[PDB]
Amino acid sequence: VSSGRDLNCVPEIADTLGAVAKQGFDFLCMPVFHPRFKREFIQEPAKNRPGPQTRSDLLLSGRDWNTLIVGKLSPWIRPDSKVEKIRRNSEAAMLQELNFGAYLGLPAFLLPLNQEDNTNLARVLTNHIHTGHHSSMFWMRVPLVAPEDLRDDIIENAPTSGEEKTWMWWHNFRTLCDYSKRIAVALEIGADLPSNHVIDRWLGEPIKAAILPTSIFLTNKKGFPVLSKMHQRLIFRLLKLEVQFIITGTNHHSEKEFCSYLQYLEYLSQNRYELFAKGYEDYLQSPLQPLMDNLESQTYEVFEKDPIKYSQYQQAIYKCLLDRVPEEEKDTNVQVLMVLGAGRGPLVNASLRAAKQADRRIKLYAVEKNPNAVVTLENWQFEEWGSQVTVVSSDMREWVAPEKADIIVSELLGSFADNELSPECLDGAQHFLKDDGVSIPGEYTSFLAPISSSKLYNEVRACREKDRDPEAQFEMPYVVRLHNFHQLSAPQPCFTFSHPNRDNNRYCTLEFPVEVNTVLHGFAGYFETVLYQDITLSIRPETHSPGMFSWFPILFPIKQPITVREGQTICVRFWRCSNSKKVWYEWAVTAPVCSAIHNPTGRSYTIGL
Amino acid sequence: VSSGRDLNCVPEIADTLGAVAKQGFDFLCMPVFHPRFKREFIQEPAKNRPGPQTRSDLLLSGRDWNTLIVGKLSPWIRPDSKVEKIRRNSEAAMLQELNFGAYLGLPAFLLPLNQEDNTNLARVLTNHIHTGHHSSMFWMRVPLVAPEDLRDDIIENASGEEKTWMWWHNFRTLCDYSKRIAVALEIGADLPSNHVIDRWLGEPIKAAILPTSIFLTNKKGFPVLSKMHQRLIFRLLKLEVQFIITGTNHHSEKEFCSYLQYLEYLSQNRAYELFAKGYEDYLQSPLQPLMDNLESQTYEVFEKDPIKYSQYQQAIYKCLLDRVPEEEKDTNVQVLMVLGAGRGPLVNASLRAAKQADRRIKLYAVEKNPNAVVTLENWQFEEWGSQVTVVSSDMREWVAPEKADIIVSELLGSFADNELSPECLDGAQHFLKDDGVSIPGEYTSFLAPISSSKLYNEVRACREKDRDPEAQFEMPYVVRLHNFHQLSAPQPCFTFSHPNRDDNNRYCTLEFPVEVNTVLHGFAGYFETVLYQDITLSIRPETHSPGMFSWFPILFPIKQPITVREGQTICVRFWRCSNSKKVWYEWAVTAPVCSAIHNPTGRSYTIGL
Amino acid sequence: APACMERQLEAARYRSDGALLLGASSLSGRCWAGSLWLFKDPCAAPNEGFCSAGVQTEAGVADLTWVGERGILVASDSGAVELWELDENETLIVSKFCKYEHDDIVSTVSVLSSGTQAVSGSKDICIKVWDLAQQVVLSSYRAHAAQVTCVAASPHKDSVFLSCSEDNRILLWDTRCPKPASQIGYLPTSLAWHPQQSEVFVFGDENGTVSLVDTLSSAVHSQCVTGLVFSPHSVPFLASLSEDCSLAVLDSSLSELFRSQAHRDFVRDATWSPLNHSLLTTVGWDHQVVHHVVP
Amino acid sequence: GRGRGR
Amino acid sequence: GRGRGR
Amino acid sequence: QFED
Ligand SMILES: Nc1ncnc2c1ncn2[C@@H]1O[C@H](CO)[C@@H](O)[C@H]1O
Ligand SMILES: Nc1ncnc2c1ncn2[C@@H]1O[C@H](CO)[C@@H](O)[C@H]1O
Repeated sequence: VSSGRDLNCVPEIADTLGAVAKQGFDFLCMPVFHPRFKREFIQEPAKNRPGPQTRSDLLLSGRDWNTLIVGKLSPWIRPDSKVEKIRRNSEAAMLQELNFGAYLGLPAFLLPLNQEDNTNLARVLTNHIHTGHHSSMFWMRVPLVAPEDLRDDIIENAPTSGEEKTWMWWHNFRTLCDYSKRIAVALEIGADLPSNHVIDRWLGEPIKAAILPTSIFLTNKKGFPVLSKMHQRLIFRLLKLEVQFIITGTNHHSEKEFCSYLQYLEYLSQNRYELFAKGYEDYLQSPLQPLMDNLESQTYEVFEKDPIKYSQYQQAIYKCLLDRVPEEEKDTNVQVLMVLGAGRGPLVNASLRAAKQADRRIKLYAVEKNPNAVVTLENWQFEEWGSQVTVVSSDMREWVAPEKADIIVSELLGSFADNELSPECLDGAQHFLKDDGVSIPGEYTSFLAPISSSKLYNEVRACREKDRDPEAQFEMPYVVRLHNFHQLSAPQPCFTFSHPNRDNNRYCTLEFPVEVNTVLHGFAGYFETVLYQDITLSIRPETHSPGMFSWFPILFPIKQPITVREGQTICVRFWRCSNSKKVWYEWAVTAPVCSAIHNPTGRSYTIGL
Repeated sequence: VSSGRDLNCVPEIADTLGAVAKQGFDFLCMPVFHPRFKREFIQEPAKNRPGPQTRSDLLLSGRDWNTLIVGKLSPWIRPDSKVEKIRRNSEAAMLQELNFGAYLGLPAFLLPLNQEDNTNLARVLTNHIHTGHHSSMFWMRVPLVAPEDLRDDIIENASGEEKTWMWWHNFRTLCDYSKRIAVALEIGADLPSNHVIDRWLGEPIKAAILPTSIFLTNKKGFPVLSKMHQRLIFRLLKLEVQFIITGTNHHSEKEFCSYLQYLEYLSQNRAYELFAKGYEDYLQSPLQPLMDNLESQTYEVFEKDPIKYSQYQQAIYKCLLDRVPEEEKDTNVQVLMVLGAGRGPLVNASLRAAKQADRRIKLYAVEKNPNAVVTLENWQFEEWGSQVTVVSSDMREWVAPEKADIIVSELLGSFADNELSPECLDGAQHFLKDDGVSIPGEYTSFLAPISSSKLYNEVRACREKDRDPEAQFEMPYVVRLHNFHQLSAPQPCFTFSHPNRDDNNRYCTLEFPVEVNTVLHGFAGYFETVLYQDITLSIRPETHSPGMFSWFPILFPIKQPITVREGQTICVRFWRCSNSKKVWYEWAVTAPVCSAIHNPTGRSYTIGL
Repeated sequence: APACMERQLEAARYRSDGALLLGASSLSGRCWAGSLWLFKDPCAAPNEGFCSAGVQTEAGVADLTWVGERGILVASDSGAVELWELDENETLIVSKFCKYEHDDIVSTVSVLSSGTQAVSGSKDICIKVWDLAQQVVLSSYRAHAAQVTCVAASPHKDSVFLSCSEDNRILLWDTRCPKPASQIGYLPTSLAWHPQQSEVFVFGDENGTVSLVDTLSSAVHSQCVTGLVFSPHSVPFLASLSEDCSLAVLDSSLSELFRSQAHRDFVRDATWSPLNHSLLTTVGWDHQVVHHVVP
Repeated sequence: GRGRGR
Repeated sequence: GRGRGR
Repeated sequence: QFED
């Protein structure tokens, strides 16, 4: 928990930071100008008001301003007023306050999204962002529930898009500002929470802070501030995203102090694969291409630091060896195992100790095309394996085998199960398989699910490079640990390959019933694989193999987000296309609105054969 | 001192790395393949030599490989051999060794430049760099003196100093000035002249190779170095290179820790350098205070220079003494106008000067920055009082209530007029009395031709998308140039004197007599300024004000480097151009060969009026 | 005596007894060490069980010679010139000196005619003359411009020797001269003095051509000539080794008489038998010690 | 890189 | 940013 | 202190 205090009254700034820092807060949301000091910019005599317009910058150090202060826009500044004088004064004053915050070098600046029309506010912010050089972030302070729905029913003649109102405020604002990286959410959490699907759309948004009023805190038997079960659930979900918490309001438990409001959150944090994926969340990577590019030693180390996958291959080889040599033929039947793409040698060791624990005899081949991994394989053979394992430095497709294989074992599976040309590699590695031979993995399927993520969309845009098509980045899959995203529907299977196959071009149409309002930003690709009969490896998030972190999901972006409504199904079509030299994917959304076909002819992403 | 050990015999790799670390070396240069294990790639039966080709990856940890080992190419690999079979085998083996080093993730790799023709080596290196993804650096091992000039005169029947630099220059030009190709310099017994050492110091030298044979022996027996060698070690220690010790221990009575201990001893015996540290060869963009409002941190960086403001205070002191005699001391009030008052260090300098001069002044602090006006007006409310009048206006458009005896400004840049001091002080001289003084009284800019291959690579690396692909060569860069070579003495370009009582457009032709063969890479610009009579501020590298780090030099690049030889004269033309809206510079080299005119019409760089 | 010797057998020498000396080094795998092996039954080589003597060296074995009958002078990859000595029972190989005085891999060693002085060429471009009795370098010479490929001591004059290098020089050295070297005007790769003619030597270059020089040419091989050995006959035959894995025995006019392709890797050292003067033992990097009967 | 990504 | 540069 |  990193927390701040939102004060709207700072008599002296140094004393106020002292009192805020004693209580344990890490920053301070404060007004840079006086919140009641309304200023005139067009009309005399109040336009020519003398003296300083605010307090000096010399009251805190530069590091204090750049680390400790989050500035607030003054409440009277309504750039979307219906009075033109008020509107122009508010444009001028908001520019003045934004420029002063840029001058102070504040890290963040709070602006309120408290009404439906915020277009002039969006324009003044867009023009500030594009003028000069400054690096302050902009936290739109948007409520979870609109303020005219949190009102009491105490008006006799005015009795009280209901839960999806303020999200559309935020969506309109961020769309006008063109999905800026420097505009994020500061979310206000009232006493009434919306449904679970509304809270999920918010959790796929750039939430950098969460405002918690002291009024939503209940009271325990000893008098301390606590939270309801739904509020605690929301705090836990927001603690997953590593947002910061802003305490607003006054002390509604006057016997204790704001240390109590802060200590409840500091307590509730400590009462909260995930360790491996720290620092890789929402960090896009290029999918590996082991067939075209020679992997580094460290890539293989990350491959081999996963024991669950290699235990699963060893168990599958164990079971296949049992179901191929009866125990009466145990001591005289030698099984030809061929490890295809042997790597630095973890599948060969798995085969060896699998035949050891199965009490069967195997003659093993380690085919590898990487000459530098062949160096390691040959050192392994010289020092450990000996004559049991024959190391071949060839490509399994044009290798000429001295004999046929009972079992072929490979790990040519990517995050989408076929984006590393496992079908093409096991097609050429099939003529040296016996007519009753087994392949491990014998089956693999890929799954797709539609997602929403503003952060992933901005990362994909930030992947734009020169000397390239300006939208090529949207036609590439990305291996990414999906963190700040919202999944719109359950995954459905896309492509299936089975080995041995006694055409790898594929076409799939998938309709996803989207039971909620959303905005589509891309598709997430997972996979399942059947190595042997009951032995499976899955990164699919409902049947995920526990602790098995060899694969992150794939993300296929779309060039333009597609707004989806309640009950509107999403139709996506994928193609697995190929020629003699290249293999690629193409995808297109065809419902509720069509998109372009992404990656035609593999112009942005091919897997090289 | 970070230092390494260069071994060509590593029997066991872990034991040798341990012993090397015991002696105190930070890295170890070693052959990844056996140096004598020549390999055949074309002819059978030796093409099909069995077994591992080299050592296993697994003999050291990953972090050991990426941080501790600098690879070496095998000595038999001659890609530029005159025998076609030898050079094809050497191309294939060089590719194999480079790919194994990329696979091992080595931080660096030593390749030898020991002959004049190295074109096929350059092609194989350039093809490795553009194939795959890998981040190893390539240290080209080149001597100070060619080995055919170091040989003894003991053969009965059998360009001098600039030979191996031309080897390196041809190599790096063929490889297109890659960021990944640097120099490892061999310092032999015989040492070249001072100007050969200056081009070498201008190069990307990442390591220096000191054989143990060049070490002298003292009366206690330990290794030492000559005075010329000690001077070279000091000049290289300025660059923070790593020293590689090669050869065997010629002082067998002592350990091999002694050669390292002497370098540590020289290391421990070698304000502006402390400020500029971490900014060496880092290209900023020059500030534009007139067109951009600055930040609190920028002004704070300005005000951490006590020398410049002490100089302004001394100039105002002397001017106040001159303009008011002692008998007219208490009745004559001198109107000073501080133009561009900032956050107020010039106003404080003027007040302290008028106290020290013991004269009475009425001061005006003009500042167009609305955010620094806040600081100025808090200063005025608290400290200054009614003596200082803060004006929130441009000095050009501000209507004064009286004339000024002195106008004081700090509007100077690294090139003395790139921040529009002439145009600002031109519009600010109509409210100056006919005997009024301007501080600074006049300022001149000085230019010198420089060679710096790292700076040329930095300017190339500044290629930004969505603009002209070569518009980074038409911008001045504020740069603390460190790794450069100044080809000739600075000469004055443009002079501006204030007040101008008689056009700020200027044209200069500068002829620089070079006495050395070099390769011109740009022009470094300095300035001098006379504030008042004998009070000057200078950033010229000879007349530099001591400990005054307000201004770094400015750098004008040229698009393609211009090779120069001895006795030639570099003739360059500089224009200061302007219109009603903008001011810019244009430059072109006219001798020895012409370059294009850089920045025509300010297409890549203007200063906004 | 190590349990196993390394794959890359580098040198083989027949002493006047008829015993064979093998020098091997592992040029691949985990440890790049070397080993020496005395086989007094030469037909049992390279089986490590049937060896008279053996020893493990600290680094590789680039070259070796006999210093008389019980001396083994080794060029090591560590810059060392080292002297191993057999014991009285010829059962152990024992080191006398190991001097690390070259700055890089000592690539060749030859013993001068007196038998008390040696020469050593290295990859550091320096050629050293050693006094084997006092275990010192008499004289270092930096006269080449590139690494020294071969040095060949004269069988007749003790001071005179030859050297070739990668700077395409063949220097002839008289150690007693004030300027000792003089140039004998493709890179030379190997040298051999004629056993009888005092002013005649053959040299092989990197293109496979063996030439005869008076202080003649023949495209014997396809790749570089690694070594050139002369037979002990009254009219010597010349054994030519090469990196094309081939052995060729030539007559006095460089006309080819014998050719062996028994090796599956580089052929490193040949040596004629002192007992059976038609026997020629060649070693290679394929761990193969092949004995040939030359017509 | 982790997760079969560079 | 130091030396009159951003 | 921290109990609902
Ligand atoms: N066609 C192929 N033949 C052999 N090894 C392969 C082939 N394709 C991929 N590999 C290897 O498979 C592993 C992961 O796909 C890596 O070791 C890679 O080098
Ligand atoms: N025309 C101008 N009027 C007033 N202040 C200026 C003007 N141009 C530059 N300055 C100020 O001068 C200082 C140094 O250039 C900065 O405070 C900058 O804002």
